[PDB]
Amino acid sequence: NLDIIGKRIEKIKQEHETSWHYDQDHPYKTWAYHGSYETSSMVNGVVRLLTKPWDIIPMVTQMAMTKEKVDTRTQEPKEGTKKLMKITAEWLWKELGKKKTPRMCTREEFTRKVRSNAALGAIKWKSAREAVEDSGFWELVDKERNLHLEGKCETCVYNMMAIWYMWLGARFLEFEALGFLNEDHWFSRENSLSGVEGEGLHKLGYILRDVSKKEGGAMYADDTAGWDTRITLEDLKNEEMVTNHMEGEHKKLAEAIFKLTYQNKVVRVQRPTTVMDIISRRDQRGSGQVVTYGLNTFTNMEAQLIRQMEGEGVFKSIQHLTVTEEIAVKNWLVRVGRERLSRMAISGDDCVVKPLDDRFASALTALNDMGKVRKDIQQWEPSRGWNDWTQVPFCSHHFHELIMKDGRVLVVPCRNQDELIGRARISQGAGWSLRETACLGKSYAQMWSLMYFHRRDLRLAANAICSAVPSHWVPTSRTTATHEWMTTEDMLTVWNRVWIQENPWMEDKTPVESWEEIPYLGKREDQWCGSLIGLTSRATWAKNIQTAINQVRSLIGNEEYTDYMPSMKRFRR
Ligand SMILES: Cc1nn(C)c(C)c1NS(=O)(=O)c1cccc(F)c1
Ligand SMILES: [Cl-]
Ligand SMILES: [Zn+2]
Ligand SMILES: [Zn+2]
Repeated sequence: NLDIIGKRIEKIKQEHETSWHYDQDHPYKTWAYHGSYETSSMVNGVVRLLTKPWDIIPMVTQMAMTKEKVDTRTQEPKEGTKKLMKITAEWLWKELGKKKTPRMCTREEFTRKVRSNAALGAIKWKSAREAVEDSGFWELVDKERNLHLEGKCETCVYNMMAIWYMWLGARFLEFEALGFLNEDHWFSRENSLSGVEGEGLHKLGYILRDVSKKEGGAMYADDTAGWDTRITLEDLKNEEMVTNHMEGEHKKLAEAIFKLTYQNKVVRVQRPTTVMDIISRRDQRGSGQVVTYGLNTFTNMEAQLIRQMEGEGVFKSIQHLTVTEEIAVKNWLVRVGRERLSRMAISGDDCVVKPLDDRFASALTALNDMGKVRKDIQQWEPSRGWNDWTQVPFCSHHFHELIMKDGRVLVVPCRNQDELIGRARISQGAGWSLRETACLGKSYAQMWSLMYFHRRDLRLAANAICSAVPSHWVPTSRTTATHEWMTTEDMLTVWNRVWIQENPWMEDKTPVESWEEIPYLGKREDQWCGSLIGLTSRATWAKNIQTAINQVRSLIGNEEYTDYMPSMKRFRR
């Protein structure tokens, strides 16, 4: 306890020795308190000017305007549960490890990742680049590094905002020890069977249709209420077992990340009463986002195999596993474990499961005792399943089967169109030039052309934005699945590569010659999913689109533009 976290606290105490007090009106119950000390979404004008009909749709316009789950506790699982998790976790790290080798990630790999801008959850230096291009940073890194090899920590402290930011250094040390899980694709579908890491939104619907082809019961897609808060100290121990597969320095650096920063956290939170609270806890998820995704995927795979074992009668009670049950659990994993992984699609806390039969629906004792309580259903009410893979929610989408005029089959991603338009009208951060705002609009437009071409309004609005932004300007994002739309290559060429040439579910490789060969949803179904077709507002927008394109061209100025509208039958004379 205080031996592991004391140093980090001690060091914070001294930097604010002027202001340190044990505040007695501290609002924490489950978070151990230690002391205190004194300390918006912007609109994208390019996308909004080209989506006028949505200016009067509150579900779009309200998206641009504007704890009691973190400060909760999770009971210790029973002995039977703890044994089921330990056996399953041991088995799963071995399967994931059969064709992969754990290894340290490099300064070079980190330096490259920071010099191409990604989600790093980081807070003497300004930007990430400067610190990476400074030897002093690496000496600070080196000091903590040697502290970790010595089994101690001084500067690895979380800052809450839920996202848990760290100083780049602590983030580097995290990356060095555990970055291999993402960098070497441990959660790819090929390696994990249930995972979808690196798949891409143009593959997820085909993956759910392949799960639907298995014999068995309904498709279950239960969401957990606040997954990150429900990660138990036991879950963190089972995750730590990945270190059993490591050696040398790597093994020691990884054991220190798990022991010192995951299983024993130190956090700073702003309270308006404005003070800084220094709190600690031993449970809950609070890594960096990328490691969080891989370990969430691992623990979710483990939890869903145990729920499958429960439905199949492999064990009778979570109170205690008998000696023979243990062997039966091990024998089930060796005999059918890989087949049962193949019946799932798991993306962090998000799952779809097609079990052997519907006994799964009421197999709730292990799931509830592991702390993975289902959202929006009563604790002991059986899960409701989906009879049709096209209705299943996954990764905030559903999926349509769409038949091309030439007979070939596309499985396409979809979500309510108000959500798509409302997100594309939002930027994050300050100091955006008009060029940078235009290039972010172009990134949304090209994503729409590639993923949501089947939605009449989005194909039209994507064509308009690409016509309104200079043809050679490069799409950008400030935080960056696989992003095939992030390119200045011709979008028809990219569509053909993604949906025909490289699509393993498409046997006929005949290229598509124009956008008019690429189908839409049915008119009614397109309207079900939030299309504004059949509204006078939408008809006037579509008719007068060249006027809207010309307004934006006039703002940006005298640049080289292409007209993409004649790619659509209605503007093609
Ligand atoms: C020109 C038009 N104006 N109106 C009022 C309607 C029904 C149409 N036809 S439509 O093909 O655009 C269409 C739109 C929405 C749903 C649907 F099933 C069909
Ligand atoms: Cl259904
Ligand atoms: Zn540390
Ligand atoms: Zn849809």
